[PDB]
Amino acid sequence: GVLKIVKVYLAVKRRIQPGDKMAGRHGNKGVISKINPIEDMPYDENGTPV
Amino acid sequence: SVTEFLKPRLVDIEQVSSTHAKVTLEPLERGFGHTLGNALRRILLSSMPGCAVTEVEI
Repeated sequence: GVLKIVKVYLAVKRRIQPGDKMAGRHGNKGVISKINPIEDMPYDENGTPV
Repeated sequence: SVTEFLKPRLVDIEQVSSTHAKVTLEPLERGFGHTLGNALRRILLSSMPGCAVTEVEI
């Protein structure tokens, strides 16, 4: 019933958005919900944010 | 735009009491609100010039 086929592949690049599921190896799973201006993050006396 | 930032067209004067008026600003560039709020907050409690009452001889 069919005598020619075409296959097409499509590539998608995905960043991180609120609601994505994240996990640490020690069973510590959680969903992320925020993206902050880097200024807001707590930072050390050496000026490095987390 | 490369060196221009949005500025607020501010309207709120709500003096629920004359001693405190509720004010509001909008719009501000992303994140400036914390910067401005913290700066003015620190100014208002610490920096204001004023007269104070401190003495009792009795």
